[PDB]
Amino acid sequence: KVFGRCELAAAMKRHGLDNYRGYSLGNWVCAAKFESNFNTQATNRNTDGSTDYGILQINSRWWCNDGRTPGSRNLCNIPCSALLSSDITASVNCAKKIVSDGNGMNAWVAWRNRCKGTDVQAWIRGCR
Ligand SMILES: [Cl-]
Repeated sequence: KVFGRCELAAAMKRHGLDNYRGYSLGNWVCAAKFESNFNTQATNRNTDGSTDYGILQINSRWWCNDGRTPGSRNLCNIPCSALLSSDITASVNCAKKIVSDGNGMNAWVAWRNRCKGTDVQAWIRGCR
């Protein structure tokens, strides 16, 4: 599923991300835009052999099991395919664990380079 901007903002809010660990909703929408273009089915391979999955591009090195990342962990205790569902619950729950791990949203390189320090509220402006 390819979300619309305001549609995703609403789903993220219902699932508890607005000001989760101090990050307003616009931060999460901006992050999803540049990680996945709002597409739940986005995948991208990393040079180390891991893969990033879903609307927030969660990495199989640490967070989910895809059966093809040797020496990896599965800290969210899910198959990586669950992060590709049209239902974003698994992605959101795993993202909350990531953002609580000490580096905040700097765990997402696209957030650090394209969202951090910008007017991220613009990503939710106009939304009901
Ligand atoms: Cl933080």
